[PDB]
Amino acid sequence: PEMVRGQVFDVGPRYTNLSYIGEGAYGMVCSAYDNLNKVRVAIKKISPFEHQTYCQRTLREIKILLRFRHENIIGINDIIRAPTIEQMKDVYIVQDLMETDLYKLLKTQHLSNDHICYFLYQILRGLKYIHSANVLHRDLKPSNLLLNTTCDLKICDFGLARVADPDHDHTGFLTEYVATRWYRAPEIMLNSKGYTKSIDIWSVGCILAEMLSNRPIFPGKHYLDQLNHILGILGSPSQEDLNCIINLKARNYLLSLPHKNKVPWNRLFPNADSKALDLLDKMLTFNPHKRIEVEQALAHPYLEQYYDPSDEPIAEAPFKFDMELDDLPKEKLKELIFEETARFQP
Ligand SMILES: *[C@H]1CC(=O)[C@@H](O)[C@@H](O)CC/C=C/c2cc(O)cc(O)c2C(=O)O[C@@H](C)C1
Repeated sequence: PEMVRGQVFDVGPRYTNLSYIGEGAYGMVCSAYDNLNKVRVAIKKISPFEHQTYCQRTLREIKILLRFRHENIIGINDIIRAPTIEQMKDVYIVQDLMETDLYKLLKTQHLSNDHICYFLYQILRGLKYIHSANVLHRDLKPSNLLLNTTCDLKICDFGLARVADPDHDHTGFLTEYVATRWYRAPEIMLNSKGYTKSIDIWSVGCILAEMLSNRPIFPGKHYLDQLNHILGILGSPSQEDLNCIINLKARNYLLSLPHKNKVPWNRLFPNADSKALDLLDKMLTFNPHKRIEVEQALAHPYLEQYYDPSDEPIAEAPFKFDMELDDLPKEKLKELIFEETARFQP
């Protein structure tokens, strides 16, 4: 097999002329020339089979992406693996080759208001499709937002996704860990398992803020610090919002804090479009029941140049319940991954 950085990257002969482009969660990512479609592609190598949790994440993404088809979600073009379960050690997922991602872009590039609006529209258009399938992405962040050379935007990585379950979302204080710290909604730390759609809207609000200033708006230094940054900008929650938190440990923690004033968005972002800040405020609302939903966000005046509900499609076949992947040993999950990837074999 061809080798990259001393590691097996066994994708031939269809995919040739390999170049290393970064790291995925269970392996490296390369670009490669697709000799059938005569275009270069991205290929991520996955090596999950020694751990049940890795197999779960891999199966999850494959099942979701083989059902999804949407312009703002990066799909699966091909899956490469050995012809037998016995020989299958790695799995390679082939996807469109993009130019960059929003994390890399925001390191050095200031966005015009027109770019911010177009990027946000595309994020919400893809998220509408995701949520219409009864799915939660649960790890939206700049490095999961890919851009091509004409600034078409696509959402990456469904390995952390879940089927929505709002009736079983309540839990205890300081126990849950959903999403990446800076993009994690306050209720994750207070009383939520991250099983409702409002978890994703919070992450999009964080991304919008970062597009406006090229800095993360809530840069917690560790898990427990994140709520400090959120409350330092939103200020103390209202009585009504606290009454919506029945869990005593969570509510009493908030009640034990000194009063904090809200910091006005236009003081944090004095050059921002005021319509953008109105939408930002609605996405970064403390109470998840009052937080704007994806279809409302698409209809907000900030996005009026793009909004077109008849061109904002929804999923044909929503996921009705979660895949019940837990308690499945890694051997059964390897079998399921093998079966789900069979459609790509010659
Ligand atoms: C999507 C997630 C990411 O893009 C991010 O996690 C990144 O750090 C992972 C490594 C690089 C991905 C990448 C890089 C370039 O230059 C072009 C691409 O198309 C991709 C890509 O498609 O990444 C997918 C596989 C993961």
